[PDB]
Amino acid sequence: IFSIFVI
Amino acid sequence: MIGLVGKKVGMTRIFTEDGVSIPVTVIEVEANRVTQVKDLANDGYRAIQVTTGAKKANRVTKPEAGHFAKAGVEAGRGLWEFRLAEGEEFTVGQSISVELFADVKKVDVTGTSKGKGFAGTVKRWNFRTQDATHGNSLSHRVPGSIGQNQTPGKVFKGKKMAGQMGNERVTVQSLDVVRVDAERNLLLVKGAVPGATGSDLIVKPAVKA
Amino acid sequence: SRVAKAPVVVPAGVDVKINGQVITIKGKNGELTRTLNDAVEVKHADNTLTFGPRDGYADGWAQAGTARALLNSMVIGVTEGFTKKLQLVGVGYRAAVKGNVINLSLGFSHPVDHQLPAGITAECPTQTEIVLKGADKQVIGQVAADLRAYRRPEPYKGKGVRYADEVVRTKEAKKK
Amino acid sequence: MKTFTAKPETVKRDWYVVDATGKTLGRLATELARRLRGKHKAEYTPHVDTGDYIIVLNADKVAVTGNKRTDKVYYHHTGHIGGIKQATFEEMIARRPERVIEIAVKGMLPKGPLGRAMFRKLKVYAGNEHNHAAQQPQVLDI
Amino acid sequence: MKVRASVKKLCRNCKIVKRDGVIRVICSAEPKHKQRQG
RNA sequence: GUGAAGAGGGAAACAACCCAGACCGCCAGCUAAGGUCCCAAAGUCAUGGUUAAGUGGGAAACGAUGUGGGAAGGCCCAGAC
RNA sequence: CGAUGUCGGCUCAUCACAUCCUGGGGCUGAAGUAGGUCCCAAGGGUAUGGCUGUUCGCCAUUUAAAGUGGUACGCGAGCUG
RNA sequence: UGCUGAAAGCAUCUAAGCACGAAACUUGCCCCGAGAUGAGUUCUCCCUGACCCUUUAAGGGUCCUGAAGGAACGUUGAAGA
Ligand SMILES: CC[C@H]1OC(=O)[C@H](C)[C@@H](O[C@H]2C[C@@](C)(OC)[C@@H](O)[C@H](C)O2)[C@H](C)[C@@H](O[C@@H]2O[C@H](C)C[C@H](N(C)C)[C@H]2O)[C@](C)(O)C[C@@H](C)C(=O)[C@H](C)[C@@H](O)[C@]1(C)O
Repeated sequence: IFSIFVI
Repeated sequence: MIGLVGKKVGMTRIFTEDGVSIPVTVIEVEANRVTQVKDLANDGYRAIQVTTGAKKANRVTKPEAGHFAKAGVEAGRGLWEFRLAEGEEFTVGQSISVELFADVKKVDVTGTSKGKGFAGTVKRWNFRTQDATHGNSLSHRVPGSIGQNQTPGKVFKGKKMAGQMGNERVTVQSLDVVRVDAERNLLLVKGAVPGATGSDLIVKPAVKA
Repeated sequence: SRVAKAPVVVPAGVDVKINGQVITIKGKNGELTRTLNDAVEVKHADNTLTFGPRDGYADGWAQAGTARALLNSMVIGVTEGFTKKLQLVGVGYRAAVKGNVINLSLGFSHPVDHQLPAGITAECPTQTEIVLKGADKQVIGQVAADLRAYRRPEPYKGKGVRYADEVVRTKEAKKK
Repeated sequence: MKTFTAKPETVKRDWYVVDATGKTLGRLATELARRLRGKHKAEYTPHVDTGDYIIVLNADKVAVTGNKRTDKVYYHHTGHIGGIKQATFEEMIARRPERVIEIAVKGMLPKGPLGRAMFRKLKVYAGNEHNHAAQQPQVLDI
Repeated sequence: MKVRASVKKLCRNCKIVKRDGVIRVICSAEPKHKQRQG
């Protein structure tokens, strides 16, 4: 693829 | 006109009456002996071919020797051509001294630059150095981007990159001639010519004003 | 046509010497001179010259017409000789003439020294007049043209190298 | 039974001399290319050089038509930075004229390996004589 | 000189000339009337 | 209508356009579209015209003594432009 | 959509020309100094700072000038985040 | 921007012909460069023994010979991964 990104 | 082959002994000042320091490279210029003349008949062009130093007999090969044989031998360091232009010279080891430059004010000078071997960008091309700090991750002297994206989809030719630096030809041009000294074989040109102490040098009167 | 079609007298004393397409003409003064033609047919005999189209060049006539005209000025050239006449205007504007080079002083920071070409020669009634006689009409024009060029007449006080048959503008300035 | 096939080991060839002079470039090339490829024989062999050696004189005096002479383009690329060089027809005739004909037929000879080989049989001399007496080149028009 | 796409005579002294491939206008009285790209 | 579920030739390359519907073999022949100077199979074909622009081989209003053809008209050796 | 890392900066660039400076011109309501505008010109050159994440913009102070655009709004298997 | 100049009795830088004309173009300056397979030129140096076989030809082999030079090794360099 984670979910980390752108978006 | 033509020019000569010398040897960088190199670099010292000479002071003047009214108190000025003239930095000069000291070029030793032993007499150049023409080993061959060339002509539009024996195709091509008008040029002379000199040698200047002295070489160990056991180091001179048969061919090199046989070539020196035509004309006054005493094999020198190497050979060099100068193109001609309505000046003329007969081969019988004509021998050309530093005499040549008594009246010359100019002189160009060409050495073989000191060998840096590598450098990479920054040294080689004065590339800027990335943040030394501020989060930079292993990219301090690296070259950074080297192309665009899909559309060139390649790196263009001649891109400035890391690689061999120096130990190549390079000449300097202009260079006031400070002193000419026959029977000493000296030539003081004002300041700084390429290549290291001891290395071979070619000086010619300057092509530019 | 017309100019092409009109004939052209060769006044007594002139040479003429066609050879294919190369007319040459000597007269009283003048280095003769020699032109080339192309889709023209030049016809001597008589005390005249005559010009007309050559079969198969759609450019004919227009070509002949020029041809006639050129030849003509050669005749008139090498006989009477051709005119000229320039005059300087503006404070400090001298002209000299040493041999075959005009020496002009036109308010520059250096002299000029214009060398006359070949069949043309120059005089200076005053320091502010130049008349140059010559045979070759094409060139005489050119040299005056060159001479005018060193300082084309500006339109506020008319200063600079004039012709004489010129017209020269002149506008009211309008400060500011 | 299979129809014939020229064989490199036994093709004829023979030499010729051609005078470019007034001839119009290209209308010339055509025949050069044709004769260069062998298309006037048992050519009858796409995969074999069956053409004749043929040398061209006075390439500088070659003729063009139209305003071509000052307006024909001739481009090439140095493969570098942005090195799109060009040179007008007259400019070409001025410096190494032989080029004009050379490229003009090179373009009309086929494609690849063989093609390149066919081009070697054409000797294009700027001037008038040619140092090929030994081949005893027989003149031909067109 | 003016460039324009439509050129046309202005004064009674403007003249129109086809030099090179380009159509022009020359006025012997009034410099403002010179024209190209015609 | 075609492609989808259709290969083949043409349109440089290009499912859908043009011509045309491949049961298998043939180193026979005639054609379709499209072509016939060279790459490249076939006209450097015949006759009569036009264009000078590489127009052909990208584009409008509009501009202009480019140039070919046609019908009619005005002024002219009482001298026209 | 069995994954084409998306803003700005940094480093490095590269083309176009609708040219910011330098070069050559026509016209000017061009006296001169200096401008305006159109044409030709892409060879080279084309600012450091304050504020803000900014690009930008405002401001300070320079400069011959501080050009407009394309390049996945160039540049995450180069950095920053 | 011109000169000369008809087509078009004139005018016209242009259709023939001639002259000017810019950091753009081709050169001049510096560097690379004959894999430039279109592989170029010039000077110099070196090798002048015997003999056999077959399908007998840019044919294969035996003894002698081993050059000019090169490379290797060693001591090494303001040359260098
Ligand atoms: C250390 C070791 C781990 O690396 C990191 O964690 C880096 C730093 C992640 O970026 C971190 C940091 C960052 C910024 O990605 C760059 C963040 O956006 C993502 C979500 O996680 C990466 C790359 C993520 O990918 C990215 O995931 C996105 C959904 C799409 C992106 N893609 C379109 C290109 C893709 O590369 C992702 C999913 O972890 C990759 C998958 C295969 C893994 O799970 C593997 C095992 C990773 O854990 C790893 C390599 O072992």
